[PDB]
Amino acid sequence: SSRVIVHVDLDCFYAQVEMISNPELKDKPLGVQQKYLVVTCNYEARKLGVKKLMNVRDAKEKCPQLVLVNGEDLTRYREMSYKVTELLEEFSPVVERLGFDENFVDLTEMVEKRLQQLQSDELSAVTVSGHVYNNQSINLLDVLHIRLLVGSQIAAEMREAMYNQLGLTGCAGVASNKLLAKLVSGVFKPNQQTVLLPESCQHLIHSLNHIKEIPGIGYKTAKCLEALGINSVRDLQTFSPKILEKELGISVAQRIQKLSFGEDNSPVILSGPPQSFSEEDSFKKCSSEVEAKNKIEELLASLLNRVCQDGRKPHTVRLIIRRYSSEKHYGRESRQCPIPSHVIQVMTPMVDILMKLFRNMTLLSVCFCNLK
Amino acid sequence: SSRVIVHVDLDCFYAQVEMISNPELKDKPLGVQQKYLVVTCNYEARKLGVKKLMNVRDAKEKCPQLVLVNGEDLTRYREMSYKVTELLEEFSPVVERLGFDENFVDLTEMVEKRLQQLQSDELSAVTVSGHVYNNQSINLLDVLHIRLLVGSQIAAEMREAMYNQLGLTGCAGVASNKLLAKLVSGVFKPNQQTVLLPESCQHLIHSLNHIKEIPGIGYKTAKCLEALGINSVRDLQTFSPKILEKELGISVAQRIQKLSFGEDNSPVILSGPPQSFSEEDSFKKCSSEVEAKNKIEELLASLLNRVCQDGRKPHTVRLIIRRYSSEKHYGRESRQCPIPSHVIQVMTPMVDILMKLFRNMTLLSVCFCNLK
DNA sequence: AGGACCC
DNA sequence: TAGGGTCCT
DNA sequence: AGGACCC
DNA sequence: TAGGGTCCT
Ligand SMILES: Nc1ccn([C@H]2C[C@H](O)[C@@H](COP(=O)(O)OP(=O)(O)OP(=O)(O)O)O2)c(=O)n1
Ligand SMILES: Nc1ccn([C@H]2C[C@H](O)[C@@H](COP(=O)(O)OP(=O)(O)OP(=O)(O)O)O2)c(=O)n1
Ligand SMILES: [Mg+2]
Ligand SMILES: [Mg+2]
Ligand SMILES: [Mg+2]
Ligand SMILES: [Mg+2]
Repeated sequence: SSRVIVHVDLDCFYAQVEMISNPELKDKPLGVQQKYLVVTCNYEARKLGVKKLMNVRDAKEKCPQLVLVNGEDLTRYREMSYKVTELLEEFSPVVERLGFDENFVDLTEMVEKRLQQLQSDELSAVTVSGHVYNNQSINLLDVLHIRLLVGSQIAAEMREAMYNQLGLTGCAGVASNKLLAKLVSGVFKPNQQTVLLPESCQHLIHSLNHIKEIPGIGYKTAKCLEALGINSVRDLQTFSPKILEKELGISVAQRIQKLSFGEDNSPVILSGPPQSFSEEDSFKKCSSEVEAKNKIEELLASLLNRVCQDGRKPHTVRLIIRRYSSEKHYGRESRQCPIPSHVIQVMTPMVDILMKLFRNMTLLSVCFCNLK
Repeated sequence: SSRVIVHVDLDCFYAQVEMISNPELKDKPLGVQQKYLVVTCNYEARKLGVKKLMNVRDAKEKCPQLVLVNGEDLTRYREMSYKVTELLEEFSPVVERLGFDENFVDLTEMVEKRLQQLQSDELSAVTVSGHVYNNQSINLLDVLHIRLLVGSQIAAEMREAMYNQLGLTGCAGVASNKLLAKLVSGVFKPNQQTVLLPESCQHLIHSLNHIKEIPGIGYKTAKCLEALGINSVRDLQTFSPKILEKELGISVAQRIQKLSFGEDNSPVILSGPPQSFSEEDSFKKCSSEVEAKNKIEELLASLLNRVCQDGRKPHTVRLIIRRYSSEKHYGRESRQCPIPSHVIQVMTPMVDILMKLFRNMTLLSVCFCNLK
């Protein structure tokens, strides 16, 4: 039944990687730019009002002294992101990734094995490592407190190792499920860790200011919950299970309502190798509709290099697009087809499929999937 | 590279099972009825003009002395169909099912292991078991002939065992890929077997009278191939790879054209346990739209009994429908939702999901999928 | 194919 | 206003 | 969700 | 004109 889960969430991930590559960017406010977006910035920059995902413009008139490096090519972020995951897999094999810089790890077996190693005595010497959310008092006779503390120690070891082995700093959150571990990992933001004891669960959940902040409720469900009067986490908690049930479906409803309480049973799943490999190119206005094929070969050349290296081969290929007038707020199109078996065991053939796949049809991408 | 594949295809499967249950139906022309459809009939009935999938009416004015048993409930056909597959898995583990009464088995490893058991002498005594398609002469110095013959013998053993162990008769086809093995299994129809030597491949493929007859080309691609002038297997063979490529997609095109030649690389896949469990009920006009919920509980009661017995549990549930005016030639609708985790470890809850799933929405069905 | 959600 | 990624319907 | 194909 | 089933987009 009761779990100890850690969420590890690195500091300003892309910026960190670029500050390690070029030390002269440390102590300078640094943004990482992709097109006209400053996708992230180091903490010197955020002191100056730069926020995650500003446009460049907004960001250099909040802070004109900002250095920008291009981060369009994710290769090095991707590589560091797998080094991180593989280090954490060493502590416990079941690591779930979320984007390039978050991992969840179910520490439940590891905590219990450390607890049985202690003799009935040093158990009163168990302390916490890091902060305790809401400054809550620990009760060393509460078996759950104890386990969560041991879980804070495992966390501190994982962060130390990330630092010593890969040069990376990060936050960690320790709690009894993934939702709470992830909410509590951000309470002390820069390169620290927090542990949630069960008595403070409602305080954390109610510290949120809109239901969008609950992992699991996105841009669309939020706009829905509103249209009904449901604005705070408490409105969602107290709202009618029925009317909700019959509006968002039985699945989305009964789940998001659980979450509004801090309750989340989802297991930490082994992410292992990726299920897809894609790259992309943005260029607003530039795809005449054929001129831009030389674009399709570029995407291919990288992708083949990557897909290769893994071992596994993809058995499906896909092509994706969008097109331009006023804000069509969601609108990409794709054509999918198997990859013929003779080609699986090079470029030149891969480029055709992708053109014809372009004919059954701002910006362009290729995706390899269905790996084996 | 070169394979020996067998396709096993049982005689009038449902009728066989009902003639074994009630011996008094043997030697009588027997049809198995589902609603107004005689889905299949034993060979005494087909002498009298009864064909597979006639309406009852048509079928009893071609042969008014026809006995009919109801076959709406597939339980016993399903059970016999897994006994068959599991027997064939005993000869070689990789057995692919197709519907309830066809299996493919890749005999390639088994043939080669029997060949290395023979000393360089009794290899000239290898004979065939069953017919040889097109009455083709065997060449005992042709390693491919030899292997195919040994493959005919394995086939005869599998059919004998099916008979001795389960009481069932069937045809088998032996050839170098699945397409050809399946085409050649029907040449000698009632309870016999045929083997295809490579020199006669084109004769078999050209013996077909319309491209619909090629496994792989269905009701829709056929209507397409027509709209273009492609009517015979030879028209498909000689038609332009390009114009085809750019009309049915690169995938459907390059594959169906291979097939038109007798070429088919698809591997025999291990079907193992099912990926879904459903039942259905037809009743044309009867679903007022709620009255008919008592229908939804009936489907559930069986399904739960089955899903159970396997071991594995389903994590998804689905509900399916159609509705009625003139011939909407395809038109079923479904609502899917996860099954909550507390319910996975009974009826009563399963009935609700399925109603609400009915509200987001002739005939009705429930499907359990996503087993684990 | 496309939707919805995440970083 | 990027460039990726996951699983569900 | 629905399409297409198979028995 | 049944009652099932598989995998792809
Ligand atoms: N919409 C998004 C979200 C994030 N990222 C990228 C840039 C980030 O460096 C990285 C990790 O996302 P985080 O929300 O973790 O942001 P940071 O690690 O950069 O900031 P923090 O220190 O607040 O955790 O993924 C992105 O490209 N697009
Ligand atoms: N459209 C279909 C096709 C078949 N079946 C069922 C009834 C059959 O008994 C069984 C196997 O299908 P076959 O084409 O193999 O038909 P038979 O085994 O009945 O006839 P045969 O002796 O020609 O192989 O599946 C069905 O219900 N609906
Ligand atoms: Mg993060
Ligand atoms: Mg981060
Ligand atoms: Mg058959
Ligand atoms: Mg049959």
